[PDB]
Amino acid sequence: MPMQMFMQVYDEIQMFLLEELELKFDMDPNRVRYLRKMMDTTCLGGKYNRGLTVIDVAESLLSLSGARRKRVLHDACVCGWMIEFLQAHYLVEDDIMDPDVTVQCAINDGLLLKSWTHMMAMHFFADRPFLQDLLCRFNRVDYTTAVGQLYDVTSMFDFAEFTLSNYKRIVKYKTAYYTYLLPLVMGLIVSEALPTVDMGVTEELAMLMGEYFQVQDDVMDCFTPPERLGKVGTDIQDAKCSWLAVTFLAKASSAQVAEFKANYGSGDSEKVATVRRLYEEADLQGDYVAYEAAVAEQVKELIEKLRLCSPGFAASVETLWGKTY
Amino acid sequence: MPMQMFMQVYDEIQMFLLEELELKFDMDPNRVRYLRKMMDTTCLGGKYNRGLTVIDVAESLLSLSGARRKRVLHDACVCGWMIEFLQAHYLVEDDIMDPDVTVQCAINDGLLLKSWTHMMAMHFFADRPFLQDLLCRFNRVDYTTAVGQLYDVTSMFDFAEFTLSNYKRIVKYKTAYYTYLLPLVMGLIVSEALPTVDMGVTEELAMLMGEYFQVQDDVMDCFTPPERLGKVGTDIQDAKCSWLAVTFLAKASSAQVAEFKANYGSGDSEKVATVRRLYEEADLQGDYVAYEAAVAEQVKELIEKLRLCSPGFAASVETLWGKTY
Repeated sequence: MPMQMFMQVYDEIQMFLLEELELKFDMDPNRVRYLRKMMDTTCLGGKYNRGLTVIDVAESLLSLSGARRKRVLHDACVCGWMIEFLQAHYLVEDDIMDPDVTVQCAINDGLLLKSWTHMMAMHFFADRPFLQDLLCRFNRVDYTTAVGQLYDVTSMFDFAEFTLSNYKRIVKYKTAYYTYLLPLVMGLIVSEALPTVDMGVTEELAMLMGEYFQVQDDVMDCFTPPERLGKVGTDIQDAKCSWLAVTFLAKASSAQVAEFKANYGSGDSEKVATVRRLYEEADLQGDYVAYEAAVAEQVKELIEKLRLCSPGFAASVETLWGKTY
Repeated sequence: MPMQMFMQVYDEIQMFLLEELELKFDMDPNRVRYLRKMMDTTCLGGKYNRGLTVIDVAESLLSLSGARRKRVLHDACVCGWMIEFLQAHYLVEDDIMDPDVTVQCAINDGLLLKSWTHMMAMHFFADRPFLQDLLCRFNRVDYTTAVGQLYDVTSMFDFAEFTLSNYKRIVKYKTAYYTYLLPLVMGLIVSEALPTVDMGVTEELAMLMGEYFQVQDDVMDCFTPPERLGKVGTDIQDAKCSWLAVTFLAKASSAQVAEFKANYGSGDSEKVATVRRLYEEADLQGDYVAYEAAVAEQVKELIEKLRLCSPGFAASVETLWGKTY
C-alpha cells in the first residue's frame, strides 16, 4: 500500500506542476511533454527509500501518537517526493560535472528539479501551520549537502585531509543529513511531533547510519565488480577520500605510503590495480567487517535511548536502519 | 548613503554566513577564505540596481506611509543582497553552460550562492511575520526565471517561435520578473505594504520595463562594438530569439528570409556580417527608436495609475524606470 500510495501522489504532483506551467507560466504543449519526460526520467526508477521513509514515520506517529490521518499520510507523500526530487537534482548536478544546448538543458533541469520541491510544497502545504518551518529545515539540509559536496570534491587538494575525522565530516554533510536525517524530520513535521523527540539522539543516529552506508559503498566501489555493482567504481581514479584510503594510510609502512601516493588518483589500469593490491594486502576487507559491526552496535544502542521517550518514532528509525543494515 | 549602507550590510551578511560555516558546519579556515573570495568575486562589482531598488522602495514607504525605520531599511538591505546573490547564482550557471575540479567547483559555487539567499533570510528575518511569504514569492520568481531560461535556450529548436509574442514571453520570465518585479515586491514586503498596491499594474509595469531593457540590450549586442559594449555580442552566432531577428522576419521579403535562415546561428564571420547587413538594410535601428518610444509611453501612463492609490510606491517605480530609460 505505501508504494501504491506514493506513486499515486506522484501522478498528482506531476499534474499540478505541469498544469501550473501550462496555465500560469504560458508553456506550450511541446515543452510540457518535454518536462513530463524529463521528470519521469530523473525522479522515477530508484527505490524511493528516502521518500518511503517519510511515509513510514508518519504512519508510526498516528498509530502510536480520522480525517487527520488521510491528510497526514498525503502530506507525508508530498514530503517524500520533495526529497526524491532533491535527489534527482543532485544527480543531474553530478552528471554535468562528468553553444552546447544539451549541457544548457542539463543545467536547466537541475534548476527546475530543485524549484519543483518548493513549488509542490507551497501548493500542497499552503494552509499548513508548518510550511515555514518545513521550508527552513529543508533549505538548511540542502545547504548542508552542498557544503558536504565541497568537502568531498576538494578533499585531495586545498593527503593531509585523508583522516577518519574528515572522512566523517564528508559523510555527515554530503550523505547522512539529506538521506537519513531529512526523511525522519519531514515525517515528524507533517505529524506535528518534532518537539516530542530528542533531536540530538536523532542526529547522532542519522550520522551513524550514513557512515555505515558510506563505508560499505566505498568498499563495494573498489571490490564489487561492475556487473555486480551496477557501475564502474572509479574512487581510486578520482582520488576520493574514501574509507579504504584513510584506513590504509594509518596502517601502511612508509614505503607503502610512498607507493600509494605515487599511484593514487590515476586512470592508469595498473596504477589502479597497484592500489587494490595494497588495499588487499593490508586486509582492508577484514578491517571493514569489524568497523561496520561496531557502528551497528552504536546504532542499536541509540535507537533504544530514542525509544524511551519516542517509541513510535524509534520503531520507524529501526525500519530505516534495517534497509541499510 | 544608500550604497554605503548597502555595502555595510554586505559585510554583516558575509560575516554571518562564513562564521556560520566555521561554527556550525565544521569548515576549515582555508575553505572559509576560499568562500569569502568566491563570494566577493561573484557578488560584488556590478551596479546593484536590483538591490538598491529594494532600499529605495522601503524608504519611500516610510517617508510616505523610529525603531521601525532602522529595522525596515536593514531588512531592505538583506533583501537586496538576496537578489544580488540570486543574480550571482544565475551568472555562474551561465558560465558553466559556456575529473575536472574547476567545473565541479563552479557547480558547487552555483549551489552555494542560491543557498546563501535562503540562509541569510532565515537568519535575519527569523522573527519577522513575513519570512514565509518572502520565501514563497522569492522561490516563485526564481522558478519563473528558470522557466524563462528554458524558453530562451530552446527558442531555435523544439523559426516558428521567432515571433514578438514569444519574444515577450522570454523577456517576461527570463529577465523582467527577477530584475524589475522582484526588487519592488521585496520592498513592499519589508515595509508590510504588499496588500496596499495594485499588483496587476505593478506586474504590467515590470514586464514593460523589462521589455524596454531587453530590446535595447539586443540592439547593442549587435551594433555596439565590444570596446564600447564591454563584451563580444554573440546573439547572431548563438541564434538568439532577439528583438532584431523577430522584427526582421516580419518585414523581410521571401528571398531575404531565405538569406537570413541560411546565415543565422553560425560562427562564420561573413555569415554573421551578412546578418548585420540584412538588419541594417531593413532599417532595424530606425524601427528600434519608435518601438522604445512607444514602450516608454505605456510605462509613463501606468505609473500614474499606480500613483492614484500608491503615491510613495509609484515614486520609487519611477526612480527604477529612470535607471533603465
